[PDB]
Amino acid sequence: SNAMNIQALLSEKVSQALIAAGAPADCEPQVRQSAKVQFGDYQANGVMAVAKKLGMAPRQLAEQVLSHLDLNGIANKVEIAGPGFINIFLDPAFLADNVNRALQSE
Repeated sequence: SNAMNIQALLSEKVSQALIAAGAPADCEPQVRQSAKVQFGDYQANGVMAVAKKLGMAPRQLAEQVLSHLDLNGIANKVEIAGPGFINIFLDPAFLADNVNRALQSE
């Protein structure tokens, strides 16, 4: 009944989906708090570097990562923007629960 670190969780999961799509095991998803509210809560910005190393189009890779990424229960919406940014909008019930877990015992 212990809370997660959301950014670290998203990083782990984007990292795995990148690896399933062909990324090196030590690839960096570059998950950061979204730059603007219209880009969700977090963005994964590391697809373009991976795509280049792998010699492929970054939007093509991004779509591949999404086919491996399962954020049901966690994100209400996962969108691809520009040259393969991944924009993640959290489930409000997930956030509220995670925060209730963190403060449980308060």
